[PDB]
Amino acid sequence: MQIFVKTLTGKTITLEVEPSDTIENAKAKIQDKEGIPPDQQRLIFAGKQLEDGRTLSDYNIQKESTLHLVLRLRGG
Repeated sequence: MQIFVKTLTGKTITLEVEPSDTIENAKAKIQDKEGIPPDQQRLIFAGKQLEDGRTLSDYNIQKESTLHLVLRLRGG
């Protein structure tokens, strides 16, 4: 399986995940691919602003799903 991640530049990235690993791995993967830190990277797939303790994985993300990559706080 695999998931798609869309950025603010349009370029879509392909991320591979499994129903056993946490979205944490996906975030780290994108960081090593784009060089963006986890602090300036936010994966959205249903909005949910400031959750009480829920995670993106709790949404049971499906395959071939479009993920929204948001950038919080820029350096340049």
